Amino acid sequence: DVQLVEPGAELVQPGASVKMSCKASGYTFSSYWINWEKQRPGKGLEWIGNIYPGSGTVNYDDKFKSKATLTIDTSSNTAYMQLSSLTSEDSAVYYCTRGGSHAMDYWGQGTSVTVSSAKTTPPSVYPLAPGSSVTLGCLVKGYFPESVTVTWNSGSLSSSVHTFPALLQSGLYTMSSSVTVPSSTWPSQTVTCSVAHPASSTTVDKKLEPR
Amino acid sequence: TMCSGKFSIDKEMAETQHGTTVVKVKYEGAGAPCKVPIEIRDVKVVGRIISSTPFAEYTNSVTNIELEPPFGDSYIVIGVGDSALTLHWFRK
Amino acid sequence: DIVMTQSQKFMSTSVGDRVSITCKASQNVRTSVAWYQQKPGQSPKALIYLASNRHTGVPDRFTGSGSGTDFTLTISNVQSEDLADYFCLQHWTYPYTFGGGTKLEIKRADAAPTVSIFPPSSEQLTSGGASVVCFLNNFYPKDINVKWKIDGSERQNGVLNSWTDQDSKDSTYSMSSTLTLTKDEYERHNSYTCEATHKTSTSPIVKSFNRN
Repeated sequence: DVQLVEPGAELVQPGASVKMSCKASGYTFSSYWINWEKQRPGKGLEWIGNIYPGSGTVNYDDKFKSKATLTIDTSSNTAYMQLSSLTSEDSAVYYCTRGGSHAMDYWGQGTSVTVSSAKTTPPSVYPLAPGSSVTLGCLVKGYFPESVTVTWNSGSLSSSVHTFPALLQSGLYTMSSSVTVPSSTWPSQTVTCSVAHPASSTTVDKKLEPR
Repeated sequence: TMCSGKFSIDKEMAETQHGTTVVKVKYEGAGAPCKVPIEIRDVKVVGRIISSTPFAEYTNSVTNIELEPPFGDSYIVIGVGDSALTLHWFRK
Repeated sequence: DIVMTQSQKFMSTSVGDRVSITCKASQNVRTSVAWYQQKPGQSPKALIYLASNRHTGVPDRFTGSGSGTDFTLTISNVQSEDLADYFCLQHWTYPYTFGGGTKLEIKRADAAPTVSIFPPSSEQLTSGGASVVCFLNNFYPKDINVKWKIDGSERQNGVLNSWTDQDSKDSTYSMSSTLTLTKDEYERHNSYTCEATHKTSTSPIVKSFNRN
């Protein structure tokens, strides 16, 4: 079972450099090429270049020649990409993939790189309780960078949950998460949203209380 | 017009992800820009050149030469005369 | 460099119907063309390798065809899960180039939104701010209008709207509308209204509240 583990997200300063990893497992690593792609939001995919574990053979797309450095650690079955002298053009989702003469087959989860000199801010978590079914919510306001996760009743409450895309207000993110529970289960049962912000190392649990 | 000088190896023959080979050659002769003389011999193979008719754009210039070498033992000849570069390749 | 031209930017198809996502190569790439499926907020999944060959664990609904410059991905018997971004890639020569992408929407029976208004929490009011949230949940089509009213008078300043991607299961959309105003401004008004306008009704669905 092929698995390319990529760190979820990375916050980088403008002008600084980043090193991201792609941890392969589940196959003979030293016998397949590794690929790296770039994905800017709402935009298409771009091929950065490729590496060969069993030779150290590198191919770069000229567009990325001065920017990307593709190294490999066979002892840790990890592939690496170092992006240098960062600019806002570099804020994108970076993918790693296995290669063959069939090309990309198994893609990793992608690192969402964010280029900004801005300070990491933990969010304010506000419960949304109203004044057949009862919709409740939580308001994850003013946090940097992305992302946050909103968990309802330790994850038991799902498939009734809508998680809304984060919007910007004066350089800080704001997002909302909805939940829909049958009118009988609230306030009779405890409904809690567990907001997690890995960057700030926070986790805020808020109890949805009536009135 | 054909190049008539020394072509040295910049980066050696290497198999690509897409099952082809690439050579990076430095041109040390004159008459550049000029067509790079490329021969694929067996143990003379035709149309196994993937690259768009390679040229040495200026003296000291490096050129990527993509080939589809035949299976097994092959020989690539880069250039002409006793300064020609014969390269032995093996394809599995 | 080779340019993969995936002209079809958006495509809507009802479950069970057939869709043909085209891709055009700038030059003869032979059959070195792969197709990928990218479901919202997920990694791309390999569907077709070498123009016509289906991968392991890919339904027989997915079909690849063509050679040279014209390549097509065909999804017969469209499913609710098929909701993704589809893209071609050439691996004929370096650099490997990708198609523009084709966002596939799944057509379904019109669903009315489920509107819910929420006043600012006492926690937010203590920090000097006031956000009034509105959830317009599970609707079809994606096209909807959200209007805010403060004591009868319309408001657009301070309003932020966010749409979710189409649902993998029910094929509906959801939207959050947030009016952000000062504690002071909020405390200077009583009736907060939110008017959802969707094709499902002639009368816009109106959810409101009064500070008293």
